[PDB]
Amino acid sequence: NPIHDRTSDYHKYLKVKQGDSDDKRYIWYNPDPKERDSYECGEIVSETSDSFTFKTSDGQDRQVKKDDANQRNPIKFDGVEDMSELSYLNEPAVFHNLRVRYNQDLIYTYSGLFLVAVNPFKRIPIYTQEMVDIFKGRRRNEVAPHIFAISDVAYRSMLDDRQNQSLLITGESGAGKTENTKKVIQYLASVAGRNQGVLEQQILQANPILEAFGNAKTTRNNNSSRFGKFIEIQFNNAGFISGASIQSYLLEKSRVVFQSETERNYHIFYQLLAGATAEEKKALHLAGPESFNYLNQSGCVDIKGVSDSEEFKITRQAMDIVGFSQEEQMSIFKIIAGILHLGNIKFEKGAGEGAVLKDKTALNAASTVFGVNPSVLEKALMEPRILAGRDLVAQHLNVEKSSSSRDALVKALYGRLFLWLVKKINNVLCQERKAYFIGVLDISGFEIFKVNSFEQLCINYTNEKLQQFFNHHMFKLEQEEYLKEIDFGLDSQATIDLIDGRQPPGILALLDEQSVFPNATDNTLITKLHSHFSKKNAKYEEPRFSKTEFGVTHYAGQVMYEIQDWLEKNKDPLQQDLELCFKDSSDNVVTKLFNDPNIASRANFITVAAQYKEQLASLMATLETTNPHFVRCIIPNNKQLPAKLEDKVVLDQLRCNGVLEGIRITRKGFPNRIIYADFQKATDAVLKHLNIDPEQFRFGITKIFFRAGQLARIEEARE
Ligand SMILES: Nc1ncnc2c1ncn2[C@@H]1O[C@H](COP(=O)(O)OP(=O)(O)O)[C@@H](O)[C@H]1O
Ligand SMILES: [Mg+2]
Repeated sequence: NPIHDRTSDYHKYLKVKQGDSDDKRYIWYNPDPKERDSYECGEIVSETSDSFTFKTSDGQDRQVKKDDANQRNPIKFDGVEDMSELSYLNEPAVFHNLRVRYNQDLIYTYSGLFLVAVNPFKRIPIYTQEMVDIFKGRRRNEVAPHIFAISDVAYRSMLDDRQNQSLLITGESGAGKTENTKKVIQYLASVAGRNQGVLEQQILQANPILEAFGNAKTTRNNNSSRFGKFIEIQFNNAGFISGASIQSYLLEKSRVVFQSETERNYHIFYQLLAGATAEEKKALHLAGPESFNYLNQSGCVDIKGVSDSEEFKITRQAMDIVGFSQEEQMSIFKIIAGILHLGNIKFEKGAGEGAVLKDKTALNAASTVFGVNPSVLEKALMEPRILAGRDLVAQHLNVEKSSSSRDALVKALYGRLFLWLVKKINNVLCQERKAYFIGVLDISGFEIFKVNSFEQLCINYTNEKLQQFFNHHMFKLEQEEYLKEIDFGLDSQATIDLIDGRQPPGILALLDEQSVFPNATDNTLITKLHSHFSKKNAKYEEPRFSKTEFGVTHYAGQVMYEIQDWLEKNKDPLQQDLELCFKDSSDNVVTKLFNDPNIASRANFITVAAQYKEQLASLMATLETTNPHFVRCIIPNNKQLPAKLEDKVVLDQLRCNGVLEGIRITRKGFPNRIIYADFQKATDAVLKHLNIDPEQFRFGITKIFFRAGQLARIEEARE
């Protein structure tokens, strides 16, 4: 028994070591108030009903107020598995426990409802079959923190409550959302699939494929997910996997035509370029990424510790497993290839405010591979017909404009293709006969970058709703766990409203209004916003100086956004003639992408914001029907290094994500101040022996709710 077997890897890697043997007061102080996050521990030389006085590291005293005191929990608490047990809940205290664990390579910790996960940035052998095996049917409290644990508890709850389940895994980029997501899947595939089982493999083989097309190297992660996802794992009434469905969100289509220095475009481009046969290449009029605009710009065409070649095998291999037809494949690759050619096209001004395509090279390559007609692509690109009254005139675009349309084309295609891959995969995996499901959400948390644009507002709106769901969930519990004699998600409402309100109209509604609109510009747009909200809506901020930015007070703080391009982004335009050109494609796949309203169109067309709000609401509607579980993935630093947990990087995250918030209530909100077993009837004996004060202690029903007080003096007592 590994749980019992202290030699087991289980014990080693998942537990704080058991050294079986069977008067002071510290604080976390900051030797630099300018460094709110760089504490030190100091001893309290004494108190005063009003304050505390300790001893700096230097051993040269200072003195704060009790009510300002970041008291250090007793050392015995150092490494506890759930922050719900700490006496002292305060930032540094919290950090300190995470740290102590992280230092022992214990990346998982609970904080009440939350599973906190700190990326280790190195391999930790804990996702082995043996490891799976150990987690089966065990309660959270019976085994070490782990993503398998949460996964198991959701699976049991599902079988026991006959209720759908959900797992919400969020956090910043490179924090390990995706890692944890796969493990959830893996564990589920193991504990509930076929042993002595094809659907499972298929279900598994779907992630590699989506990753090839939707992930990429960024400066924060070598395999960034450039789309959000919701994985519905489907079970029959017996508790075995019947199927699966994937919902994707906000693919970063722009990355196809532009990548920052050092980053890469999507994986697949490289894999394709480096994995194709000497024969498909030329067949594909292919060449090296060096020779490709969309791949020659960032200075990076490689990922260290990565073989595009080998990875291409997989993708392919996976394609076969799921079921893509060889031709479907080729076609899928033709698109990629196609896309590459288009990036190669070069518009020059050949006479006067008009682009000319002097070199028909790249054009031919694109077309040929797209199975479209060189002549109309061209005309669709450089001279699209534009409706101007009754009039449908062909319009000659300059060079700039011509390129952007070309880019718009590249993006729809990429975007469209992804859309298709997802459906096609669903076709193969999906079951609406399902009894139940366990859904896993893998998407970024709040995002505050150097520059925040329309995409960040969306992500942050979602986060705003996810956090209110958490808060509400959390009050339900309390409320219900009180069948006897403070709604928290009400607090997220104003922000939510500012963004999505209808009347008065919020940011999105104003944006939509402007997108139809005649006098349509980024400047009219930003003016309307301040006009409606500056000094008028408490969650809004008009900048002292920028004329192109605005601030929203989000849950996790203010985020300044920039409006450049919102109108275009909201409309996501694509020249219809261009729609026309492709509509008539030789390719069977290309045709779908342009002929299938379900693919080639948004839902009388709605805008991007409108589509986003909707898919957000649908998502939430779904969640509301589940028993949710919460996973907060934490990045330990910004260097992609193990062993380096920087205070500041960490505390920021615990404030944004709501572990910290969620916690502080965990002071008042003292359920988990239930030491059913403690140092029941003599459990007042003790209180009566040490004669502690009534109303710091609490008698539940054999259960409990003790005091985050004497409790933290009530342990290193000599008796
Ligand atoms: N449990 C884990 N063990 C090892 N590496 C991990 C773990 N979680 C994340 N990582 C590391 O971080 C990198 C990025 O993590 P990832 O799951 O992709 O984050 P996210 O999806 O949150 O952007 C991984 O590819 C890996 O190197
Ligand atoms: Mg990811």
